[PDB]
Amino acid sequence: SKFGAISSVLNDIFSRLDPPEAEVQIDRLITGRLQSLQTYVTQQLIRAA
Amino acid sequence: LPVSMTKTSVDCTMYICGDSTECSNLLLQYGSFCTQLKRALTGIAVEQD
Amino acid sequence: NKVTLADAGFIKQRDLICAQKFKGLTVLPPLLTDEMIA
Amino acid sequence: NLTTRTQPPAYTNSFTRGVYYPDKVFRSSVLHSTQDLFLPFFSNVTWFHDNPVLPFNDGVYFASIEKSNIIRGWIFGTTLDSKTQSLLIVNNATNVVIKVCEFQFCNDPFLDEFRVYSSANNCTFEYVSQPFLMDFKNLREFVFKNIDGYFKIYSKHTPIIVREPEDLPQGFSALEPLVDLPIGINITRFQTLLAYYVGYLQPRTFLLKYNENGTITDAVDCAL
Amino acid sequence: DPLSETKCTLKSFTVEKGIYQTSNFRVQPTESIVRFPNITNLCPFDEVFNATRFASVYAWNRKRISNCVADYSVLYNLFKCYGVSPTKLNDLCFTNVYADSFVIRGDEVRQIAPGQGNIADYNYKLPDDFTGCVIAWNSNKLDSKVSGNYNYLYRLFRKSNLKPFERDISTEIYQAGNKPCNGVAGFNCYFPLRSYSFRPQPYRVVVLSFELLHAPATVCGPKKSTNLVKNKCVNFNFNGLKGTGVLTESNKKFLPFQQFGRDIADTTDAVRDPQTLEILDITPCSFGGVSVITPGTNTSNQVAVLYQGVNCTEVPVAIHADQLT
Amino acid sequence: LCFTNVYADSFVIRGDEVRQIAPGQTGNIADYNYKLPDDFTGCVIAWN
Ligand SMILES: *[C@@H]1O[C@H](CO)[C@@H](O[C@@H]2O[C@H](CO)[C@@H](O)[C@H](O)[C@H]2NC(C)=O)[C@H](O)[C@H]1NC(C)=O
Ligand SMILES: *[C@@H]1O[C@H](CO)[C@@H](O)[C@H](O)[C@H]1NC(C)=O
Ligand SMILES: *[C@@H]1O[C@H](CO)[C@@H](O)[C@H](O)[C@H]1NC(C)=O
Repeated sequence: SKFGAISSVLNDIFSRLDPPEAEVQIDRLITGRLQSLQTYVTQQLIRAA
Repeated sequence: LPVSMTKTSVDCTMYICGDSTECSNLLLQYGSFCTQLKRALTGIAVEQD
Repeated sequence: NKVTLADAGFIKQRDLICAQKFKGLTVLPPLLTDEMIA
Repeated sequence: NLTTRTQPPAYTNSFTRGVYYPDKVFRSSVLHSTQDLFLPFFSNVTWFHDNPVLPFNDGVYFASIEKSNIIRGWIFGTTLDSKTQSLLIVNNATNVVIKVCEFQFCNDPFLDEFRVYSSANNCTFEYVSQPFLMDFKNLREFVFKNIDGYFKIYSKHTPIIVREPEDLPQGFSALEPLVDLPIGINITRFQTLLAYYVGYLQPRTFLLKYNENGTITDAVDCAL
Repeated sequence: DPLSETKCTLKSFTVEKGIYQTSNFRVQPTESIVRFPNITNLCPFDEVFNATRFASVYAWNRKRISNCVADYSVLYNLFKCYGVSPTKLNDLCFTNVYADSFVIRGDEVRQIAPGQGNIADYNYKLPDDFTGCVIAWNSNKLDSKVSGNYNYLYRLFRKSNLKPFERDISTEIYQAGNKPCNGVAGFNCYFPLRSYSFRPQPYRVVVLSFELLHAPATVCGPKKSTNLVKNKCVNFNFNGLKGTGVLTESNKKFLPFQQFGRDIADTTDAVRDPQTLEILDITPCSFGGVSVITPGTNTSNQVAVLYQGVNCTEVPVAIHADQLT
Repeated sequence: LCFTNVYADSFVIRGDEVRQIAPGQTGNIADYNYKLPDDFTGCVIAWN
């Protein structure tokens, strides 16, 4: 997924865009993948009870 | 009646980043998000035993 | 034989559903073996 | 030439046809969803037997059931004049040459040989290859679209034992891409260069099924 | 030692009796193998940027570049850039790159924009999914007199919105008023075709628009390829696709048009060689998780290391030469 | 605000390259003569 960015592959955003404008497009993916991991841990902690 | 559950471990850096990128230097600005999730997962892994 | 397990906890190496190991999602084996439970 | 005989559009049904490869990525033992411009399942297509000027609303599926090579190609372009690099297909049974030229059109075209026009101009694209054509019995399916920069072509050739009129054969067959022509024209109208089947493409979400070898075996139309 | 990493992960100096997950295990690559196509014929960029003269804005032209190796340090021989940054344009590969050029007013370099114009809405529309690089070139020294070149006209109003990459060569005047006209003037029925009024700064620009989701590459870059080594963790670079993994043989059944190969989920599992034309099987090299078994720092200092999920023939045998990472 | 040590560097560039010099940029001088830092806090001053 993209989370509102240009691509999902990090090796394209790193090898295409300009270093100081990558701290938003590769911040959206990081926050989305952190929220997905927190959601997965949350439903597993719920269903473990 | 169910008794146990499949114990899952999550590599935070290999999930958020892709293990071949400079994303790992940007994940250190968050610090303790990849440790709390694996701590809660280790808790489930010992709870199912 | 009626519970179709789909865990990814093994050592062995077309690919199965256990390609989630390559994304950082592994499966730990339980402490008690099924022979010990039996 | 003014060869004109007496001219009523007939209709038939597409028996789960019009599925191609939306990308060149190999998949195996997976079900993949694709939101692209496909042909809808069980749709009314215009079966002719005839050469009118049909529209080109963002994609036209084509088919042909013949034994000989009496069909020869197609012509595309929004204008019937000598402008905007109108596209042409031709065949001489030993090579499949395709031209993108700026000719003014004629009334009734035939290629059995530049008799489909009367003025050659400064051409744009030339391409000679042994694919793009293979030469009742023989099926010749085609899908043409001109989205996002260039011109897509998909095709597949299968034998037919089913009768000639009013019968598109049932079963699944995937259309493989031959060449992606980087032309970039704007098409509104088109006609053929003389079976006959024309169906129009719509944006629709599909659900493809890939086998162990990577061929599309079945598909699911998610809005039927 | 693993005891100190168990101390660092627990953030304490005394470690109790148990098993603790400290860190991970990853084998680092060795080679830096790049594989580019065979072509050596350069790109005719001097025909794109230089000619006898340029073309109009509505009578535009896009020059195609195919079967060429591009160069962008020679682009500054005689510049804001969208999408791909120009510092990584020297090592990327595509299928085709379009070079459309038009002429604009010196007060018109700001209006033309993918997501933002006045003359553009009716003479040249640019799509929203843009990737490409624009050239800012002044021509007040090149063209400033009472009549420089009469091959350039423009119109400022049309009947509706213009779709991207559309050209109208219709010899017909337009209107914006209430009464219909055909050739004759009157209540807002005058000519839309206006010639350029040169007086003492026309801007003559060249847009070099790139692509997305590339095919098997016809154009390439000047970077030279390297030989192919299998059966080890290699940092590869196949036509601009960066990654790291073991390039094992495929044993697959690729169709003759397919070059990409994927898993059940989104994973670059298989690729095709640009020169050997042999399909491969991308597999990441050996990794896993580490758990340290300590009996307690109040009893001893010996530790036991368990690499979770791996075979015992995948551990590094160079335990003394692990300082070079 | 208070800082550690202000650094003033003077150079003469063209009229087309006042924004071409940038953190992580290319061209004629941004990749071959000079480079603004990636974590550059501070400013540049360009005038006629
Ligand atoms: C690029 O050029 C090389 C050099 O000729 C091509 O490699 C040859 O490929 C054929 C079959 O494809 C082999 O029979 C030859 O032995 C190869 N030659 C060498 C020296 O290895 C390569 O195929 C070309 N690639 C493309 C895309 O045209
Ligand atoms: C580990 O590797 C050896 C040889 O490569 C093999 O014989 C053995 O079966 C492997 N271990 C497991 C658990 O499969
Ligand atoms: C896949 O290919 C093999 C041999 O090429 C063939 O035996 C098999 O039938 C094919 N699979 C299908 C579904 O046709």
